[PDB]
Amino acid sequence: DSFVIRGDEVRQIAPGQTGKIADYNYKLPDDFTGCVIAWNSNNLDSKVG
Amino acid sequence: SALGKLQDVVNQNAQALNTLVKQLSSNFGAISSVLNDILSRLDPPEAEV
Amino acid sequence: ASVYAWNRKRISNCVADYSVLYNSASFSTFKCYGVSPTKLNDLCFTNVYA
Repeated sequence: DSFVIRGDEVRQIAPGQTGKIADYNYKLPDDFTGCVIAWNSNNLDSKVG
Repeated sequence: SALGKLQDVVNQNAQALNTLVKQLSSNFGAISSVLNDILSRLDPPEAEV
Repeated sequence: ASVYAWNRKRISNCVADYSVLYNSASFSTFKCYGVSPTKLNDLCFTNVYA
């Protein structure tokens, strides 16, 4: 499951979290198994304008 | 004290029941001894604990 | 106030909508310890202090 979020919102991609994108964008179950992967993409997903 | 042998058995059984009822008032290290308080205060990841 | 002289305000005799605290994205940290954040609208309190 691939998406792009902010830098402070990476703590919300986790089981048992309270948060904003956890509730209204992307929810993980309490019995979730797997790995969450995050890396900075300021060189690709950003524009000066 | 003529009938002390029967009264001893009755008192032991009633005291065991009273101890078993009294043990519900202990939280055993949890935040509360009432299940409804935990279920109304906490999210299921920590209410599970 | 500064942290050595932190200001304590009493909160009493009010109905509190904590959903405007949960739904605001302005807070960097919104972390509750003895209570779930979403259950705050369902409970009654006293000795509320900010």
